Amino acid sequence: MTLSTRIAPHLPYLRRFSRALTGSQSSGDAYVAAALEALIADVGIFPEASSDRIGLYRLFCNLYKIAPLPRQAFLLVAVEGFNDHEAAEILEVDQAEFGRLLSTASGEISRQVATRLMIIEDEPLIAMDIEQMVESLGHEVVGIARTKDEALALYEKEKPRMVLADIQLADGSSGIDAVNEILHDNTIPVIFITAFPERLLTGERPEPTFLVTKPFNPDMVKALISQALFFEEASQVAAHHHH
Ligand SMILES: [Ca+2]
Repeated sequence: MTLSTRIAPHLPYLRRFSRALTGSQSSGDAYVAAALEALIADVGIFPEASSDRIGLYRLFCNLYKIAPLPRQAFLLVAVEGFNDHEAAEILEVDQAEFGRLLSTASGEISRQVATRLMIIEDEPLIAMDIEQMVESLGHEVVGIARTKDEALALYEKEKPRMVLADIQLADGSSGIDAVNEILHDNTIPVIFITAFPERLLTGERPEPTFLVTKPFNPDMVKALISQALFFEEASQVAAHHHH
């Protein structure tokens, strides 16, 4: 198999990482597309790594030099599924320096501004596991919506600051379409939940910025909430800066 076919299976997850790192689907996808066009132009730039996946993420991180280095470290382990040694190789740091980078991250990521959030999830055990993780971080669950109709009603009554939404509901209907109705009147951070993340990581049409895989490591949820609030704060500061 050639480099194109060696790396092609790893592109969806690299977009997930890129979007979590930049805070938008447009910047996330564009940084992946740029690294991909750089590789096609000169195959020799591909780093020599332990695996094709590590080499792809290493090339991305070297081209990218965007959230800070401890946030990159935590994302690689908590969201991306790399062990500490693979992530240190991706970041081009010694295992010892990565451990300190991860501690600086763990402190930042574990300290989140208390937020009121709505959960759109029909599976009771999944709904409770998200609730328990969110509460452990100091957040407040305003309620759990199981359908699109309950979600719009819960959004109007409680006005949550953030939404954690499953892709498919009790009814065949889309959780994305349900969320898109809220996003019109008010722009709030949203973290999507799906059993099939690759379907939403093509970079070929409008897709989620933040994507949790179900079932999830609770650290994946913790990390993505932290990023969403990190960019929400930067966005709010910049939007009211001239006032
Ligand atoms: Ca203002």
